[PDB]
Amino acid sequence: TSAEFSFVGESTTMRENKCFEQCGGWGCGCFNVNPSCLFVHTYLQSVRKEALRVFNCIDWVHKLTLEITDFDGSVSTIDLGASSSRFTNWGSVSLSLDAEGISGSNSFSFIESPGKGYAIVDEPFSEIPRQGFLGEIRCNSESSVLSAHESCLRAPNLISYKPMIDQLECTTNLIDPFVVFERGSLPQTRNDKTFAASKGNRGVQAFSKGSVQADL
Amino acid sequence: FNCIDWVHKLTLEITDFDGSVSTIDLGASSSRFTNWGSVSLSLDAEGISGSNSFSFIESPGKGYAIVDEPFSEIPRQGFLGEIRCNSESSVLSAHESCLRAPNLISYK
Amino acid sequence: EDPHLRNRPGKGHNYIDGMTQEDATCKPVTYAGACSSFDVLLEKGKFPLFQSYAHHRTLLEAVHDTIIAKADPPSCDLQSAHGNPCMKEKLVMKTHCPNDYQSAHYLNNDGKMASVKCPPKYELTEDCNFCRQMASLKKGSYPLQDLFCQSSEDDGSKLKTKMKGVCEVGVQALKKCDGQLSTAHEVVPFAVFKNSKKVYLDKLDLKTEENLLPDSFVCFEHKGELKSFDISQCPKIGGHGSKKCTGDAAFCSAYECTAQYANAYCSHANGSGIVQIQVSGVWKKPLCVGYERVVVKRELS
Amino acid sequence: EDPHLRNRPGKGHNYIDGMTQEDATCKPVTYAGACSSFDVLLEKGKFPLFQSYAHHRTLLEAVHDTIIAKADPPSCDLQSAHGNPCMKEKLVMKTHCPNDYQSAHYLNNDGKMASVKCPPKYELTEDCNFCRQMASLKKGSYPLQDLFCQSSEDDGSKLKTKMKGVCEVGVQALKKCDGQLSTAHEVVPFAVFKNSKKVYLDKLDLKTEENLLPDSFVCFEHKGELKSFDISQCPKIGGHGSKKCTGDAAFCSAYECTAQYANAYCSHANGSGIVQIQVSGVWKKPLCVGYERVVVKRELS
Repeated sequence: TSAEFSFVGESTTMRENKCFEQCGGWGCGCFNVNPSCLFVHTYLQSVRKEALRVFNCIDWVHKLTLEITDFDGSVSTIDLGASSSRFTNWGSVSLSLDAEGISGSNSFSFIESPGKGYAIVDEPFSEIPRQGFLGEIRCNSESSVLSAHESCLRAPNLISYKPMIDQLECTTNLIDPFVVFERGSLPQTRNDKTFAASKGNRGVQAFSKGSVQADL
Repeated sequence: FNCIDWVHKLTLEITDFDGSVSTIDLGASSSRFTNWGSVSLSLDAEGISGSNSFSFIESPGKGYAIVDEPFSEIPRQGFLGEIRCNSESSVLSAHESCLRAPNLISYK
Repeated sequence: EDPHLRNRPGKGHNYIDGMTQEDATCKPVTYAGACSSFDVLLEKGKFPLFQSYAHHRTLLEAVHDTIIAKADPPSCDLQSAHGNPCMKEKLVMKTHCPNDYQSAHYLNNDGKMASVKCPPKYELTEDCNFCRQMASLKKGSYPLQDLFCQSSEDDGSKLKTKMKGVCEVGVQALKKCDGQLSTAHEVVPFAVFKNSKKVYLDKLDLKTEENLLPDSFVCFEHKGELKSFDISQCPKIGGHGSKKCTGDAAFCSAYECTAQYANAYCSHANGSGIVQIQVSGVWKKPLCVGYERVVVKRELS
Repeated sequence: EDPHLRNRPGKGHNYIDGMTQEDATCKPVTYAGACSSFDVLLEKGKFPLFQSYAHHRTLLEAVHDTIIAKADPPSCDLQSAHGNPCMKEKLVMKTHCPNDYQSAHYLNNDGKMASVKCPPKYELTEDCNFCRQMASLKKGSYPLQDLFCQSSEDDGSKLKTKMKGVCEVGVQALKKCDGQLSTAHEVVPFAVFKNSKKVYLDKLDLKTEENLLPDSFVCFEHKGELKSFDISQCPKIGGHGSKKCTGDAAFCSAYECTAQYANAYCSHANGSGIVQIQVSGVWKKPLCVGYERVVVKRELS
């Protein structure tokens, strides 16, 4: 950022500085016959006020929300899954037998929406971003999406430019996550289980059938 | 230039509430800026794939053209796209910054 | 590429009406003189916008050229009565003025101009919001905004602040507030037209449109280098004049050139001419477009 | 290797009317003495053409050889306003004249020598366009071009500028233009034939044809340190010659060598001969080809 845009001000936002060349002469302004330059300073700006956290699930842990009651009367609520451990007033607790698990969840990505419900996408998790794919502009926190932090990772040459002598149109082709969020909104018919939101603790769960066979 | 995908653009002339008539366009899943806010496209089930094997030529003033050959990346002797540049001055005024293949000028 | 940052077109007066104390060294404003209201405008690291656009006019020159009006009073004294209109627009601004300065001018809201005044011997502070007690004290004013003046008469009084989701920015009471309102000092663009209010901006599209105007050529006097010389003494195409003048194709295309038979060399200033603006999708011509750091109240909830 | 930069094959006069002050030591030009009108042609980084080809006549030597005529007046004044031949041509010149110089000469359109000078005691500027005051002035003039003349009588008085795509170059008005013409100050090679105008060229081809002319042999006297000697007094096989000379095989192949019974040493001056340029695909021998920085106007539609 040279003296062409140094007076704008510093801001932690994923911005970029371009440079083009149009024409010169007296038809548009310029004493030299050489074509004039065209400096472009385009920065991202989240027009919405909501954010989404796209994550995945490599394994389904059979969590058992247990409300352990102490001897004195201190009622506490905890949870145990597969082979986890917590802290209680009388000591601790762990899970032994857990013969209830479902494998094959790497080809599905989940979307968390604070306030509203969740969703499911019938595609594997996105690792590397690229143009024309779900998961281009990404960040690391809520402020990186709402306030657009410069620490977020993105692909280079992602902003198009269509200059028109004295006009400028810098637009992109970012996939709207609310379209897929509203298309694949939970609940959805997947194989033979029901996917929905959780209660108490934030996260994704699943509704299965049968009995409870475990050892505490 | 070339075209890797055909975006179904819809040139929309949005009329504001006060009377400010503006003309914009929307394609696939794009967004613009209006006086009352913005606008985007949702459903777009109209697209054609398979355009990488065709190159386009733009001519300021006259019409366009089409070539039945994939896009030229690396230049070489005896192929369309040898001497290339980066701007209009690189072609009209012949700028040094243009890329070309070595030993391209014969001598007798 | 022309180092003509000291040559001022038109007349070259930078002293303002209200603090006429440094008029002995800034009249006319040329390559000579150490005017405190022009030296900081070219220092590296202060106002780079004026460094990019320096071949036009300033706010003071716009006031002297009957372009930007003055409020009532134009220089509100800080040590007089108990209440003055030039304070609510000053406390909301957050600037950085160097030491050894008495006055500090800025842009008001009614489109005119209102500055402050401190009786001797009072100097400014690190922010300039209040003048405390005591090199020597400069008998001038410090530019609080990074703007530049220009000759224009375009009317535009039917426009207001074009900022969405902003409660009360600066001193303008726009929309009401019902939730969480911010107060962080952020830069906001603005452009005041002729006989209008302090119209803010959101999207700026600057351009360069030069034109053969008498206030767009710079030159320096030659003698046995940069010297002061008035451009009004240049003859026209077959007209008349006092002395002589010469230049290149731009200066000689409109004026008379005598080659070595002159005392100066008029040269066309780079970027000087007509600088228009694009607001609300309509190309307009502002007067003193610039930036400012005021209190911006944005509705987050 | 650079040839004998002091020997001049021909006249050797480097003085113009109005500034005849260095005629005591610059008449002719040999190893002894110095002249300000010739030492500038050997400065590195300015005039490399004369450094490449130094065995040919310059401009003043071509004028004194009854080849290039002189304008009227031959020495223009820098104070006589409104009424001088050098004006429209001098205005479209962009050169660089060193300090401590008073006179300046160049090639005009008519193929003559139109020199300009200022009255005492005035000097020139850095660009060699204006005239300032002042340490001591030189006894000669500074050539504003890098051209060299020869001796030929080839026909070509009906040929003009053969440049393609150029409206008005320098001062000549070839084709009429009314649109947007280019204003770039570029260098264009020029050439002048026998009784012709300044013919500009877009491209040219050089060559070298060595011969056995008497001027292509130098003479260094033995004394027992080498001093110049008149080579015309060398003994010719079957012709004339009083003072015996000596040298290598090139000198003894046409003359007579006696070594100890001689008076000077002869050697073949490499880099001489007849040099002809290819003008419009035809090899011609002009009388003043070089380079200059003028105004070139090209059609841009």
